[PDB]
Amino acid sequence: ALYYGWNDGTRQSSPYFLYVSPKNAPKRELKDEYVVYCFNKKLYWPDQWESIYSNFNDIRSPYNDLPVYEKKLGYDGIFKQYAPDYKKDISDIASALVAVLSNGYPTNKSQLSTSYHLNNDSSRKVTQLAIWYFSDSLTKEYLKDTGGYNLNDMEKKALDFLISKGEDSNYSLDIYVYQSGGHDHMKDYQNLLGSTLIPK
Amino acid sequence: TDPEKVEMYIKNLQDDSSVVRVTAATALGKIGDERAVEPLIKALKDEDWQVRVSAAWALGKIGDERAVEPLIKALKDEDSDVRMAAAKALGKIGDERAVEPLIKALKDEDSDVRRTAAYALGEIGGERVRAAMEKLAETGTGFARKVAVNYLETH
Repeated sequence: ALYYGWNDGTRQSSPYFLYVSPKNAPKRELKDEYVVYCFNKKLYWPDQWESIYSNFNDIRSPYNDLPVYEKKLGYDGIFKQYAPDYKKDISDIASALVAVLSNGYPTNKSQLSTSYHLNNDSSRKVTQLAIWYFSDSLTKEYLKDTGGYNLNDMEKKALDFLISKGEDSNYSLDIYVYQSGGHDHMKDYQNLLGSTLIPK
Repeated sequence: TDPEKVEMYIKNLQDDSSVVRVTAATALGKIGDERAVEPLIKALKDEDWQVRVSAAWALGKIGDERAVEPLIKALKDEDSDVRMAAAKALGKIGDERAVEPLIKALKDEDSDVRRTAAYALGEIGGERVRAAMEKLAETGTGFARKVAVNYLETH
């Protein structure tokens, strides 16, 4: 199963908001099920799909060259394979990632909004940052203090929450393995992590 | 300012663990004591990119111009997160010595580094920035020229 990966063009700086669309029948659908995250901090972000093009066939060349991904069912070994910079003192990266996404955006958006006082944008940003704690060994100081994400205190608290859920850890997550394409960079795009809990 | 904490974190910049050095750089930036400037400049050359980012951030926070020449070098760091942190720090320090290196950084491969360099130039501002922008508008091309034309229309 092949997918396009794209950013929605709304973010002006990292992290960008990412979606996937089935390559078979691509639509610019912003539904929770299509929300994905950057699994590789150091690699390139998927190209934007501008909202001005509501239909894929309306995208003018060369910007319809979106990066193409293969969707795979995630498990610990393959999470570690495609994120070699993963947090090494975590034995089961899969359960940690599953914990983050179970408690993060969008699955847990209501509690994040109510109890941590975030809007969906903040919830999504904080979920991305927490994923990177595990996928890329990013330190709390880089995420909260020195990396330029400009977190407010509610975001910092929500991030701690997500990181604790991951550390303190059925369902799995999809992994989208970058295959080819992407006009912007034509290579070395991020692999993407699904945000939907997949029963198996 | 707690001189005891400053000494403790300065010592921690030599810790074998990169995570400890990150915390140390970050702590020293928050304290703001200029006694940390020479150790943080050394830390700009750390093997670990998160230490270099945090050292750059801390030096931006302290705002001591002793950091300007080493941060200019960090503008061409192999790592884009370090380049961004250096550009942002140079903007915060506000020394005009940084204008021409920041102008070159407008042609960085990473769009967020470019955006950060553009914002740092805006934060420095003044006539050297203005002059550099007109030169760009006339002889430059690409994103740098876009930044310049926008700058001149807004100033």
